[PDB]
Amino acid sequence: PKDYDELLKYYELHETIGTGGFAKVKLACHILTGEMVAIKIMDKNTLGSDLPRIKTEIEALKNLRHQHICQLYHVLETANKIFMVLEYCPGGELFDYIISQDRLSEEETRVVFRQIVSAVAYVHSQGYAHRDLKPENLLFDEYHKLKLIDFSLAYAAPELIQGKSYLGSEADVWSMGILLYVLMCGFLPFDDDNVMALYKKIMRGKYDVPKWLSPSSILLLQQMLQVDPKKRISMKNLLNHPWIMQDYNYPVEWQSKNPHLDDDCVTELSVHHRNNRQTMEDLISLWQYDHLTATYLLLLAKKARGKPVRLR
Ligand SMILES: CCNC(=O)C#Cc1ccc2c(c1)NC(=O)/C2=C(\Nc1ccc(CN(C)C)cc1)c1ccccc1
Repeated sequence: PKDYDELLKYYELHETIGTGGFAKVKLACHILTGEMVAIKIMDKNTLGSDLPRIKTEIEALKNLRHQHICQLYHVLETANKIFMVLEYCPGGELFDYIISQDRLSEEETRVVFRQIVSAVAYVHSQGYAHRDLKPENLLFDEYHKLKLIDFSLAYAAPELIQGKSYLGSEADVWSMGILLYVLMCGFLPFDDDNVMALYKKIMRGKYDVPKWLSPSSILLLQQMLQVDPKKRISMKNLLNHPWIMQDYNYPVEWQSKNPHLDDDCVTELSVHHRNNRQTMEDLISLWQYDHLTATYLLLLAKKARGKPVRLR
């Protein structure tokens, strides 16, 4: 209805995949590269008074450039809509994975968990928090690598639950502790059939420790699942934790391996736009999160996954 016209120059829309909170999520294809993307759609009239909060939050997400975070490619604002185009993760949720395998071994949990820690550390290093860590918000890519999305009650920290002020970073550590327990046990540490009983169990902080957990596992859970947020392990101490280090002998590399422009991607854009190299480089370097940014980031992802850097 005219809000979709600009978008439909660049993307072919596939199926809705998520009628989430404030935003519809559609699957789509970027025409020029033929790459699948996820498109978050919001209506500006129903955001109303929140429209500035969101526009500002969108600017924070532009800086989230990290191998274990789903990347933002394109922001398009029309008269009535905001469209956000995001990195597609075909592998589905970690939630699905844990159900299929029942529970992960300590060794496999460790591989999974270092990736989460990696991304969460990066987020906190930029002065942000995720605030909603759970297996539904962690996706696998085609190489079985984890990507964080969506910047529930079972994973929420005691202070958050009481409606007190809370530090995002501290709440993220509690939530990762619940994630850790779920990965290794195959079930929640705190569960109940009504909200009040659940809230109470979370506040009391007592949970069962299954007899298959290693002493090292038990200890790391005890450092993360501390009802008093002050008593919780710091990010610093988590990246170099003994359990984290087991079978690896180096700490979690959390800093972004993502950049300087990639010469193959620039070449292919210069060819397509019939430009000099230096002209394309200047234009890409504006980083407007327009169609050019989108195409560039999608070629950079074809490269990163070994594919050829080509436009149609
Ligand atoms: C900038 C920081 N990042 C963000 O804020 C973000 C994000 C975000 C959110 C969601 C997705 C994403 C990125 N990429 C994706 O591929 C997403 C979805 N993929 C997805 C859906 C269905 C199947 C199942 N198929 C078989 C239909 C697979 C895959 C997805 C959509 C809705 C719910 C769960 C996942």
